Amino acid sequence: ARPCDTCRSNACTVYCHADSAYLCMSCDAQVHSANRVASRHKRVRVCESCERAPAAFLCEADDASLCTACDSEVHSANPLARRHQRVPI
Ligand SMILES: [Zn+2]
Ligand SMILES: [Zn+2]
Ligand SMILES: [Zn+2]
Ligand SMILES: [Zn+2]
Repeated sequence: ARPCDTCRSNACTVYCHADSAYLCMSCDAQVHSANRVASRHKRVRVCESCERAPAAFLCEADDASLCTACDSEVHSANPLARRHQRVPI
């Protein structure tokens, strides 16, 4: 999986595109609270499946946010899984 890029000790939970880095939540809240410009970064969640990527879709049934690839892969497996209605972040 992926370690947090500010502190390499935790695992990343979020992705900031502007900073182009994947963070854990304490780093996330630290880094973008520092100033009013970091404050206006917009940050999306890392995939809860692969953990190495940013999430394109949310699923309520899977209660998860996943990459395009992993979103497609989770709901590829079953007609059952395919029927899940996913929505973008
Ligand atoms: Zn961290
Ligand atoms: Zn940022
Ligand atoms: Zn994924
Ligand atoms: Zn689903």
